[PDB]
Amino acid sequence: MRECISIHVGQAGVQIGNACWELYCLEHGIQPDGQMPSDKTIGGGDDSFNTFFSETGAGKHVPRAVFVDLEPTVIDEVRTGTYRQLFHPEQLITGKEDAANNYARGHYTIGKEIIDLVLDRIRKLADQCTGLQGFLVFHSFGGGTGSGFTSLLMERLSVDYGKKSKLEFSIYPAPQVSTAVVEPYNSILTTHTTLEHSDCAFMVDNEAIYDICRRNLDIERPTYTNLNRLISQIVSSITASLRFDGALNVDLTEFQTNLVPYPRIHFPLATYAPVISAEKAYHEQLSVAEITNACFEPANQMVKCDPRHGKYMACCLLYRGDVVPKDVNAAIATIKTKRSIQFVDWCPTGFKVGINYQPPTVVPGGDLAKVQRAVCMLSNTTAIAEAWARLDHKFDLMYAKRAFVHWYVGEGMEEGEFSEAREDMAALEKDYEEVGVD
Amino acid sequence: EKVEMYIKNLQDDSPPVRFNAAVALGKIGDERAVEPLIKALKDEDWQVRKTAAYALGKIGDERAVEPLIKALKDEDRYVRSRAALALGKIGDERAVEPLIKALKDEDEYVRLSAASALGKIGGERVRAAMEKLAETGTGFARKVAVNYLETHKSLIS
Amino acid sequence: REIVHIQAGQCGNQIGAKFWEVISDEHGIDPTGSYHGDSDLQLERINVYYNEATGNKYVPRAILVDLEPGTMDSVRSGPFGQIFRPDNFVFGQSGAGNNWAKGHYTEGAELVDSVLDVVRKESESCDCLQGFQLTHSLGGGTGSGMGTLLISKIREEYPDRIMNTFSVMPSPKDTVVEPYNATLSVHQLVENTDETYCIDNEALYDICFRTLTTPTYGDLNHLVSATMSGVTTCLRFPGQLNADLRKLAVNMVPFPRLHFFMPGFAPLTSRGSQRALTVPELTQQMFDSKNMMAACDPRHGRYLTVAAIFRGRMSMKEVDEQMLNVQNKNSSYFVEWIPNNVKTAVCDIPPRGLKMSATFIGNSTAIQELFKRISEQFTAMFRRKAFLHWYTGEGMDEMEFTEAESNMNDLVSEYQQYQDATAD
Amino acid sequence: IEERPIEDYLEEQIQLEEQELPKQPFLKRGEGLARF
Ligand SMILES: Nc1nc2c(ncn2[C@@H]2O[C@H](COP(=O)(O)OP(=O)(O)OP(=O)(O)O)[C@@H](O)[C@H]2O)c(=O)[nH]1
Ligand SMILES: Nc1nc2c(ncn2[C@@H]2O[C@H](COP(=O)(O)OP(=O)(O)O)[C@@H](O)[C@H]2O)c(=O)[nH]1
Ligand SMILES: [Mg+2]
Repeated sequence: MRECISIHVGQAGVQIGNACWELYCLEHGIQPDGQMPSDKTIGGGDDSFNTFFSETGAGKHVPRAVFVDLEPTVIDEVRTGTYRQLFHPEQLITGKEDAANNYARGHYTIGKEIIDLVLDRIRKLADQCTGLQGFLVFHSFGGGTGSGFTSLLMERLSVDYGKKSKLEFSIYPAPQVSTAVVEPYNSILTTHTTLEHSDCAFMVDNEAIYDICRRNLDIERPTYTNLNRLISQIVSSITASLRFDGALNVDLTEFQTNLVPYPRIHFPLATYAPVISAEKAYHEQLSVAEITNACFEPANQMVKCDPRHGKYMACCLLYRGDVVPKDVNAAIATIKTKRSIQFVDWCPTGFKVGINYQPPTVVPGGDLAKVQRAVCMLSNTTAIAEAWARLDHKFDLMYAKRAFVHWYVGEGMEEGEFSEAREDMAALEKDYEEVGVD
Repeated sequence: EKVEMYIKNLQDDSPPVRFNAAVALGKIGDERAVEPLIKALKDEDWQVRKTAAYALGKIGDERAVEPLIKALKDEDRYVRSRAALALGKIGDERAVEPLIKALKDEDEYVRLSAASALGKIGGERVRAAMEKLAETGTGFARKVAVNYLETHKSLIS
Repeated sequence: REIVHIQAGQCGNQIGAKFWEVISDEHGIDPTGSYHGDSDLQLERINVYYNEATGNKYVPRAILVDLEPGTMDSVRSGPFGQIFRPDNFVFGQSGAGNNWAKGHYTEGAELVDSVLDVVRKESESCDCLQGFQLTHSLGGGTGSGMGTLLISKIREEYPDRIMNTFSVMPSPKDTVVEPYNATLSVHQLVENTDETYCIDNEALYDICFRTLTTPTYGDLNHLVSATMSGVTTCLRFPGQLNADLRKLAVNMVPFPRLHFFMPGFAPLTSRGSQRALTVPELTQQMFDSKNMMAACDPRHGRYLTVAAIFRGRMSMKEVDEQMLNVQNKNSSYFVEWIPNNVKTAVCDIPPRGLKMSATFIGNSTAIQELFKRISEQFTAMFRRKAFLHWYTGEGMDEMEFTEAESNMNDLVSEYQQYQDATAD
Repeated sequence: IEERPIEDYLEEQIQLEEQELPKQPFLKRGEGLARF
């Protein structure tokens, strides 16, 4: 009917994609083998999950997912884990040597040896689609494969699948879990070259997730396991609309129509509520009014920034659970009045709303509590330029002395590619400044 | 039996309570929920309506045939397409002409749902209606009639 | 994936043996070669330094080279002597006589052909060879002279592969031409190695009589082996940070010429001692010059990039608080133009005997004090052209000594350039 | 083998050498930059 193919590139890409597929199965009634037995299924008749899962003659539902990594240790856990029989071996692709946190090795030197097999495995998936919508691409910014190989794959998907949408989930770096000093370099390099290829990109700041884990989940020193559990809970809120019957963001096309009025400024900010610790003492379930209000607290955002020093281009609210439309209309009126939210001059001011009545799902045993009703706000604020500026300033500091540049030059990339990418970033900063003027 | 409790919840003031009562009435496919889910097909909320349409396919009562044919005119694409698949499941030849018209819907999912519901109904009304459509009709309806006739031949020719 | 190790010279083989005795105990491999360990964490990354032999036997990926037979007979005798592959012992019966020119062009070029054959044999077994690791002294003949020859031959045959060295820097604290071989070796190191761990002999001696009466070779070697096990923990055990030689260099080397690291280790232990060091106690000692394997003071220079490894069971939150405090209270000695330059790794497995430790690897510009000493010592013997006839007769060029001394002085001039560099 | 034991002497040894007493290509400075 209208399928979506998900692509997971590098460690972060593969690890978050695996946590997402685990939650999808739980949401749809799919077992780790791929079966959907009568007992496990929601008896509502909603078959929209077929956009993410293909079906075999034996009734096995298979994720339309491709996992790529230049090194095998991450994908070998997927091949061995609980979901070893969920994906076909053909969908799990591994190199032998990784990009050593170098954008140039993933894009040029090493990436070029695997790009044609990756496109072949993607074409195999695409062939089973009667009406493919496009792609959801999961990757880090700071790693050499997640940055370098992703931009190479994005460049090629545009050519081989011209009329198809490309949505990203990008892992934005943080010092608490940083593995490389060159991450600002890779982050700025993948942004410049991917910019015209993606239609909508959702940045996941590792620091924002770290803060939410420490503060709402009471996790003292969060590890990737903790982070990916909250990341997947949130990313699944953003993708739900694609996998279930609904009236908002039902296709990849609708994400730009509802969220992206200006193409370069295509980085919406996501705010998820409520994030509750499974270990918390009894509390009354938080109301539509309460969860809607949490959407405007910058502590609940998955990118560290302040929309109160910035303007809006778009705002979507995707509600899940025991959510009464009359209670949502009443709560949005309170936000449109008692809250001082400012839109950019040539965009309508309305807040788009979606309500899926099925109860929210969490992974049994994890850090998160099962809530009665939840919300994900997707908003395109100019405030997100704060996250760009932080990466740009760190890039400027090292590039002022040509520190570590030699690694990139000696791996197929030209020196002028650094300054050209930084120019595109300076132009993007100015674009955000131009749309916010009064 | 929580059937009576779920039937009363179908007329609750809260739309997600009405929805979850329709989902549960489909799992507990009882004849006591046929008139109640037929009424939920006139629900103000499309999500309750589309779930009532599926729940009525599951029960398979002949009583749901005429209100599921009215649901084929519904404003919402999920209500039209789930009503089509419910009528395919009931298999009543009373749905053959409204399902052929649903082949011309602007919604792709509604067209596919109606094409597949006609193939699940079968019989002589569908045989005759496809023979006519594969000669006098065009487009999706024509490919559906041709496909129906090809998959139903007793010989190789 | 695989690291091929090479041990050139008497010091290179002596430290090479102490390295294999320490990592073989850590991985559970007994002196015969069989796995006598207890956890599957010891075998997860065993392929980095060992080859799976017939049965549960594991053979070190090590090649032993020396122009004198004595060290090959001494390596065979003692612990883990019977673990090395018999055919990997390349030993000439002539000798080096402690000359770089003799080891790089005369007796070295005769044996280097047969050494490269053994290198090829182990590299052919490799599924995805990571690079090379060479242990050697810089004041002798075999280690310093034939070592810099082996690096250049391998850099031509395996150009992509990461070259790494554990280079022992000579100190007068008895050979006349010790700074001549050292200045010529460092010249090669600047152009051919990717990571050079400077193991200064002056620092080992100072940390044995001032901190720890007459120190022995094995006493200096005890500090060396405790350093080598720490800097290689990230390669031998499953980890996120600097898990390979290339990922380590991409975080530790900002400028190609500046790949000269300062090792550090806490707590300081003597060879045979009977307190359990805490995380804050480990952190101050990790950045103190009294705990440095190179005789330099980091308060006189700025760190460009740092790598800290904590071993044993401790709070990761307590290491976070201490590593942030050591960088905030001393930010005056950190480079502003290299954001987040300090990377910390924590391994649950502790080193031999101790329950908690901290191994530091710092690329600081304060290392120009070690290279300043070598320039002040080489130009003292070059002031009157002292004993140049011992290296001239071996076939070396006159302008070779002038290029080794000028390239090293350029390295010091580059270290001061990046020390006085304001980000502003 | 763990039992192996440990300025003006250099000045006196230089004077002692004075009483008694095939150009091979070497490495170029800057040649290490060729690998990048
Ligand atoms: N949230 C999260 N971040 C991760 C995870 N793994 C790595 N990262 C982050 O991603 C960045 C490093 O990129 P990786 O995904 O490990 O790299 P890669 O794409 O495999 O690249 P190479 O390993 O160099 O080939 C850093 O900013 C890490 O903090 C993960 O599972 N979750
Ligand atoms: N740490 C350490 N240094 C040593 C040892 N033996 C010699 N050295 C040092 O190595 C240098 C002499 O080089 P050497 O290895 O003996 O000569 P080669 O066999 O010709 O390479 C001097 O700076 C010595 O102090 C040893 O066992 N341990
Ligand atoms: Mg990786």
